[PDB]
Amino acid sequence: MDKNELVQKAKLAEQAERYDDMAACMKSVTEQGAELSNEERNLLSVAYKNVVGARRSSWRVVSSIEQKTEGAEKKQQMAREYREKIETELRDICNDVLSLLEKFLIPNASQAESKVFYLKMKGDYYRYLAEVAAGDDKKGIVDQSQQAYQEAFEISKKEMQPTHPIRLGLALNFSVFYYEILNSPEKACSLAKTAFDEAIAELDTLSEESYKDSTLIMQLLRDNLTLWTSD
Amino acid sequence: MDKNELVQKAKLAEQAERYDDMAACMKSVTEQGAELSNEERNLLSVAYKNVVGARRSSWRVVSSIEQKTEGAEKKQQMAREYREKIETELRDICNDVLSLLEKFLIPNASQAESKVFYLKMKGDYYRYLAEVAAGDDKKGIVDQSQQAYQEAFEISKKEMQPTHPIRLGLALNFSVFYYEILNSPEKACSLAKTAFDEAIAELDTLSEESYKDSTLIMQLLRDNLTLWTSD
Amino acid sequence: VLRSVNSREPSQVIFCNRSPRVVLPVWLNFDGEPQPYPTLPPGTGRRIHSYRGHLWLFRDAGTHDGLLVNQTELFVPSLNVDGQPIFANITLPVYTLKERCLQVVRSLVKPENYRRLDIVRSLYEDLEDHPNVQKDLERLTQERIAHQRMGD
Amino acid sequence: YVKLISSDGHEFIVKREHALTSGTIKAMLSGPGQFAENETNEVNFREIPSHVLSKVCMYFTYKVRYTNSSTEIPEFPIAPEIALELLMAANFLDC
Amino acid sequence: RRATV
Amino acid sequence: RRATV
Amino acid sequence: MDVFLMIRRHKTTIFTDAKESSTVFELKRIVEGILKRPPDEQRLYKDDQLLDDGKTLGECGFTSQTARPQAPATVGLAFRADDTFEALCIEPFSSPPELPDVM
Ligand SMILES: C=CC(C)(C)OC[C@H]1O[C@H](O[C@@H]2C3=C([C@H](C)CNC(=O)CCCCCCCCCCCC(=O)N[C@H](C(=O)N4C[C@H](O)C[C@H]4C(=O)NCc4ccc(-c5scnc5C)cc4)C(C)(C)C)C[C@H](O)[C@]3(C)/C=C3/[C@@H](COC)CC[C@H]3[C@@H](C)[C@H]2O)[C@H](O)[C@@H](O)[C@@H]1O
Repeated sequence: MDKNELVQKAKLAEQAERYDDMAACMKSVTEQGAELSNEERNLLSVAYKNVVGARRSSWRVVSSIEQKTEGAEKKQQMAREYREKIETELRDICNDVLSLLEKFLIPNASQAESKVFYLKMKGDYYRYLAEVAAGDDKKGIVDQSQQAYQEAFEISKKEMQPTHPIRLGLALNFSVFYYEILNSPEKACSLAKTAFDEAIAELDTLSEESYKDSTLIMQLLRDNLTLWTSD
Repeated sequence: MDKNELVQKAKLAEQAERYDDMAACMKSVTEQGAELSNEERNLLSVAYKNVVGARRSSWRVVSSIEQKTEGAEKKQQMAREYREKIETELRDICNDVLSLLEKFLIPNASQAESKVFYLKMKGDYYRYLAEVAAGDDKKGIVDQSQQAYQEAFEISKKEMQPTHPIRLGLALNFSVFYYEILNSPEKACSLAKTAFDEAIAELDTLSEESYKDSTLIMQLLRDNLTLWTSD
Repeated sequence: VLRSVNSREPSQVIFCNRSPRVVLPVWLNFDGEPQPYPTLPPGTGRRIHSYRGHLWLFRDAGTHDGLLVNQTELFVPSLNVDGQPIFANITLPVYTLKERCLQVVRSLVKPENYRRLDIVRSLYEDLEDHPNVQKDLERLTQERIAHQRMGD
Repeated sequence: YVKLISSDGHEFIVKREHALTSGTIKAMLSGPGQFAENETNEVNFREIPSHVLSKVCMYFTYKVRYTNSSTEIPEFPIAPEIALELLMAANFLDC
Repeated sequence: RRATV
Repeated sequence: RRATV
Repeated sequence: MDVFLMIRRHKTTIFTDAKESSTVFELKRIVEGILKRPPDEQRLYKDDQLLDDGKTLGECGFTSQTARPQAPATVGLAFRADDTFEALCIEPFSSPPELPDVM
């Protein structure tokens, strides 16, 4: 099937709320071994975001049920059987996405905006493994997550002004990573405030086109800082 | 798998909004051929109502996109192919439930309440098939929907109080069938008004346990009457 | 007593600088804290995206002097009637004879040298105790409390 | 009108409505004994020289003209050389 | 839209 | 809960 | 349009406004109202130029742009002493002190 067809069928899958089909359509484009443009890049992200997001949501619910069946042996057993299956889907999805990233996207990516996007997504999909993982296995996955965020971060610091949605969205997810995974609430609060301070400083130079996503993230930065100070 | 283990898995799937897993568990309970309890019947209904409701919602959105893409041949064709896929999934879900109703639930229903519940449900699933049916097959599907609602209605009038939640819910869904499928607004309004007026006249007899469910269904009957009388 | 609401209702505004000042627009956040937005030069206009029920105030970028906006000291957007942009006419207040003589000296003499001047010593404190947003927010807080108590 | 007399003997004839911009001039022109038919509407400033008092009289006209005005309010020009004397005079005059 | 249950 | 994008 | 004026004679200075369309004769009536000298006993000047009673303040070059509230235009005044006009005499205002080094 044509790139044009698969990209249009991804939007049909989006509108139909069939995110599994949408991800399959965008994967079929990605296996062409060509770069994705700004539109195509964002479609691939929006697809796999909701596909993994459903499994993340279902995992959190079932994990909470396993604690709410504390001492009900057979029911907690059934909850663990249910959990580790949803983890397997989440894990397989992350393994598939990191495969798509490292096989096709990350070598062929030209622009710094595209590189930092894919290196954030590498960081994120290693972080969703660090969410579910246990044992020593989590340590190397956390190092991979931190490495990909740091590699993105040092490029974004040079090739992208503060007010860019991807520089803010990287800073957001990386400060969240410091809280959720690294047990580094001071470093989280350092990074999140620094991105907030830096984004305000040049806010008049930001376009009407790029405005909306950045100020969504600047709301979220402040609300995360309000949480991490209340804790 | 034991019946109780399957029912507990269906309850865990409900709390996780995994209605496809809930439907697979409650199907496996129903195919054991024992009469369902009121709780098990309600779990089966919630499972398949959400599974079919999701496909119907996707189908309406994609059908509206197919219509709005008139003159864009490639986009219209992609929307059509995706609509026909959703119609196949919807047909498979409806035929699965109809097979459960006809083989295991309606024949084994000992109580009038369970019979009216399953016949109403049979009418609902044929109505959902009639919504997506084309050509000569549509007439046979419409006749099956009407037959199941009429049989439910004759039993409900003899054996159930006007204020009973299942009798009210039958009048609600059968009035929607007259409106949306038979294009018979006078019959829809006459049925909905009769059921509302009969239930108002006896509302003071209603138990505290049924009060919330019957008054919610009476509210929906009134809201439908308001909509169809303005049209 | 002075802060923005999380309304989620957009509003199109145009800031019009009707002064020969480098104006510093300031938004009060959801916790009431003044966030300084980068400046508007002398006589300039600029189109702005904001929201209904968000609270703006204005400053000079130099000595931190107060400015009016549509005669008021504070600005809160409406909705855009027929899609038309709201005029926010930033203007100079009539500073008092005392205060304008303090402002002129603040611009021309470095603070450490104020206490050399042959004046009554209260004018040292009046020179030093500058325009500050905190003073005006805590003033306007008391004024809102007063005008509410007068309406209760 | 009122006559404002500087320390160097310059006489400034200003509208009474403008001179009443100063709280001090208002008090000096409303003092106990000032309902006698022989009232000189004259204020003598022993310490305010003509170059300062002239600028204060311009400020009274400016203040009255731009109070409650529709219009853009122009800057009131103060030369650095008089700024300290004008500040002392404004503080004394309550204006 | 109209209600069913 | 905290926001990610 | 309004014009803001300093009418000056010896050590006397009157602050007043007038219309740009008002005549030099009407301005002499304002001076008569204050200094109690009739218009035929008055000469008005712009710099060294004697003003004509039939001219408007605008035609004399007093306009709302040149004669502002914060920077009023100067009008010289000389009175008739007996059969002759006194010379135009305007005492300078005091000079400001030296600017302090901190300024
Ligand atoms: C399917 C794919 C397709 C369609 C192709 O594309 C997908 C998407 O791609 C793009 O987005 C991408 C993206 C996502 C985004 C997030 C989706 N978008 C949203 O859903 C919309 C917002 C929803 C939140 C509502 C929020 C409701 C609350 C409102 C509060 C309002 C509020 O109060 N705000 C205040 C505010 O704004 N103020 C305050 C005052 O009122 C003023 C105002 C002021 O300052 N205004 C500006 C201003 C500036 C200067 C001035 C001054 S002052 C003097 N001079 C000046 C000039 C004055 C004002 C504030 C901030 C201070 C608290 C998600 C995707 O996962 C994707 C692909 C992935 C990634 C992710 C990828 O990591 C790998 C990284 C990030 C991301 C990027 C790539 C996105 O770029 C399109 O841009 C999207 O449009 C498109 O949908």
